[PDB]
Amino acid sequence: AKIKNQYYNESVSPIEYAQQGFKGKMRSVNWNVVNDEKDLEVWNRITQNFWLPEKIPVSNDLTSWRTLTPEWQELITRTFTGLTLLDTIQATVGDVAQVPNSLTDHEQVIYTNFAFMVAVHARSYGSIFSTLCSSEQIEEAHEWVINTETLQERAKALIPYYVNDDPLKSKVAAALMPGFLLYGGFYLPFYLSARGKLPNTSDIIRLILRDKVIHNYYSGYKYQKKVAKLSPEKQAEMKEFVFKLLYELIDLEKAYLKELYEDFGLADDAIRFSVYNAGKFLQNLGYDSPFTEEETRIEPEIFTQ
Amino acid sequence: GHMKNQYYNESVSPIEYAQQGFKGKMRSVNWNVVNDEKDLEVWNRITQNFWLPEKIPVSNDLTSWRTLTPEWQELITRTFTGLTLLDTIQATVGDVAQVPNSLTDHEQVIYTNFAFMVAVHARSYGSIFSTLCSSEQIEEAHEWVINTETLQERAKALIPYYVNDDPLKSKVAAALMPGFLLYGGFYLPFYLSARGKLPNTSDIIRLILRDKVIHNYYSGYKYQKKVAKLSPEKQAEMKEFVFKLLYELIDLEKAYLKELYEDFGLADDAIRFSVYNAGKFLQNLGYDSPFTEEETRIEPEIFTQLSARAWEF
Ligand SMILES: [Ca+2]
Ligand SMILES: [Ca+2]
Repeated sequence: AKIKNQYYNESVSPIEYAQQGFKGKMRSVNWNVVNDEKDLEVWNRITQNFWLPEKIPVSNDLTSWRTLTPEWQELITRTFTGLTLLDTIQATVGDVAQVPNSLTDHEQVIYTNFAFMVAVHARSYGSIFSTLCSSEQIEEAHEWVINTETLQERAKALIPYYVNDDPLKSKVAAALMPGFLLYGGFYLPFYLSARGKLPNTSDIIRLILRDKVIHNYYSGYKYQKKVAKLSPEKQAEMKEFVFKLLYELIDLEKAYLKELYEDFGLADDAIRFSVYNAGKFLQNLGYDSPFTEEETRIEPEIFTQ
Repeated sequence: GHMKNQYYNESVSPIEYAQQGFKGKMRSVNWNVVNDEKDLEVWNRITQNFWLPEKIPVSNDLTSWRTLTPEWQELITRTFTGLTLLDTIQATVGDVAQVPNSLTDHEQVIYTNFAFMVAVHARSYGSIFSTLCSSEQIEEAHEWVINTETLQERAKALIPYYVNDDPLKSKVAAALMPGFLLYGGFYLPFYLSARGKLPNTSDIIRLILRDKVIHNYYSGYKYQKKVAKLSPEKQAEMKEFVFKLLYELIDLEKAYLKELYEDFGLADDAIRFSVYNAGKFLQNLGYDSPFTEEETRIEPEIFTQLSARAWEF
């Protein structure tokens, strides 16, 4: 039938060579023959979307920052340092753990971009702190992060899936992190910018979100590619896993946001913002969202942000 | 008579949390208190050096490409596909493997940048092929890569260090890849551009090298940082390992370059160019080069291409 690229079936990627006990002829990535065109689309978009926090003049936020009380400034520093922890987990553990579970050679390196870009997300919060926060505010937020059990329980929840040996459960975790877990925190800068506070910070948040949306979409796309090849029984087991894990993380997120926002009255609103994105996460894995309009209500000024 | 950052010592990075059996309070990276200022310097340089192959007008090489015989075009496609293999190894295995062996939280994410940028290096050869090569030339070269044992033996040589449990040997491998193993191949575009052929392709190579130089420097810096704290016995054992592995890779590289360039006469020149960089690799790990001037001689027109300085991102 004159099949093209027969060498591909006669060889292995380098990570497969390592996994199989140092066996097989290794092939180079072939960027001229992309097995799944979606991989090329995603590579192009994520690399075109490269940014660094220094491009945004956060120093122009100083005037509005100084109109916030010490308590609001503390809330922001704590919230963002908690987001930094989740991005640190995804950059150093979660996205790199997806590399060896890839379906294609191109996907392997796409996840190296995801890991690096999430590292940029984590670096960005610190860039904001360098401009706006005192040394004491920064240090107290770090001490609060390590000592706040509701925060740590969310940080601990997904790590075993990345380290253990079930690639589909690891993939679900890899979609859950960008698709759900940081939105309760992203609510805060959008609430503030809707009120004229910290506009340049919200520009950074929007650059972070532009990356996160693609990370969630792409991990959900790869999840569906593998799950569709399973038996109906195993597909049913995996759907039950996804829903059980999501509901577990929703409960952990609710407890955390209630503590984080207790003095400010933002938790119930932030939780609806979070759960709206939980529904988007489910849809990106091929499932219907069970959440009601009232459970997911976002006010127009927030949705504008 | 007469009259900071404690949280850091009470916590662990996420990688350390996993390494300890899921134990400990996890800390966020602190980009406001950087334990080793070298990490901030390197983060700033590598991110400011971000590039993509779209930066270079590779189609302007078409006129000179068409003056090359089919045999030269095949040599170029094969050479670059072999480099793509080494970059694929480093992007997906080698630099990723350095993440959990880091001394600092900032180093953990620096190696994610290294892995991604080496993926860009591999992507860039593909962009060149898209512009210059036929689909048949591209497929031929991939077939040749999988079937050429001298190339495979080099690709195989470093992988066990990345997956085995000696972090210092893995670090040596991570410096040897950018510091040494691709230079015998980079000789070819520089040879061509010194003669007016494929000048834009050599601009891509110089963007790749600007990254590789830092990857080798930084891995050698971290190697020295760890080794300096070890016993005299262990330091001497590691020096012996570095020289033993380097000499083994030099022998594999000589056999490969002799095969790769056998019809063209370039192997003896490319080998000296390679060994010159072997000496630089040793210096970046704190050792003296044992190689002679004759063993490392590079002609001026080639050295100019190697040394020249490398739309916004
Ligand atoms: Ca409220
Ligand atoms: Ca010669």
